[PDB]
Amino acid sequence: ERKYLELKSQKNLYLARLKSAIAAQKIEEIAGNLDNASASSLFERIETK
Amino acid sequence: QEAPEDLLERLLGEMELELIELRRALAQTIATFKSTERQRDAQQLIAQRWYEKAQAALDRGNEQLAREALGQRQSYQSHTEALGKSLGEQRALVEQVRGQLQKLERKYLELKSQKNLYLARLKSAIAAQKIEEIAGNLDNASASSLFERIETK
Amino acid sequence: AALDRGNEQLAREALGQRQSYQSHTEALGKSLGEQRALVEQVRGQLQKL
Amino acid sequence: ILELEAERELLNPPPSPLDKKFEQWEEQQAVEATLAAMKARRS
Amino acid sequence: ILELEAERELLNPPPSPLDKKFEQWEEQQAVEATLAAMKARRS
Repeated sequence: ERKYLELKSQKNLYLARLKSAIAAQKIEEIAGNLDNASASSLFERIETK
Repeated sequence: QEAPEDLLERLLGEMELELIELRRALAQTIATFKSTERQRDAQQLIAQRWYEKAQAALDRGNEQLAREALGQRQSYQSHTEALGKSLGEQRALVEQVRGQLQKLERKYLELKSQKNLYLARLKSAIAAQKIEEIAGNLDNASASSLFERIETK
Repeated sequence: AALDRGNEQLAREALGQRQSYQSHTEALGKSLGEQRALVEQVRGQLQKL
Repeated sequence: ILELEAERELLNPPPSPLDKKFEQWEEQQAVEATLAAMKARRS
Repeated sequence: ILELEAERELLNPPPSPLDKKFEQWEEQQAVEATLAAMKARRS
């Protein structure tokens, strides 16, 4: 019983980290789509026109 | 594909979803350590009351009894040291990620800030092209200008 | 008031807190000056048009 | 209880320790400087 | 975790050690030079 509660205790902490990572990947992956990349960034299309 | 300008507003729309999704994930992280922190306080309090007994245990010459009580305390101490060290480590996790969100939110608003400024420029350009493209149709061109047709007749 | 009465140590952090806002001040301040050229030039266009 | 109180920390960040010493440091003068004028005022 | 954090390193290269010493070196003056004016300002 002492071990299980400790095992269940850590479960959420790494679930929280897991949700942080997906929130870290999906936030910046789209971020570079605008202008942060050298090429293919949609921002340069505006200047092209 | 859809109009790129429409995607700009729509794209930042999902950006907002992640920020709130990120925020909730943070809070859950913040929620747990206090639960662990409170749990530590209870155990050391359980250790303290054993010390309170240890104060009275060996008093009046019953040293033998106090030995077991401290032997009972070390078990709770082991939890105290293990959990105590873990809590200190968890502090680095929460502190570092909060700075991230602070960095991300500062960046996003600046990103959204510029969006309109270049949208305005974009609308200026189309207003610059469509205004003069038709302008030359009348007389400004050397040939094919409809103005010369009047003189021809 | 920070460094007044001999608490120079405290004032150092406060200025360290100010530089972060200054960085925004310089970056945004320079951008605003640039944006003035954009608006002024386009207004003359409309006047010409 | 721990779930919701955490959200208060998020939407409403608490005063930092740097500012915490302000309303104690400048207040230690907002009390001393204020009472200094009052102390001198009577005399 | 290690999979995704690596991609952040790619799309967003981190500050170089050469620039890292800048916001500490020029900041050591952005603090000293700034406080130098403040230090001289009071006196």
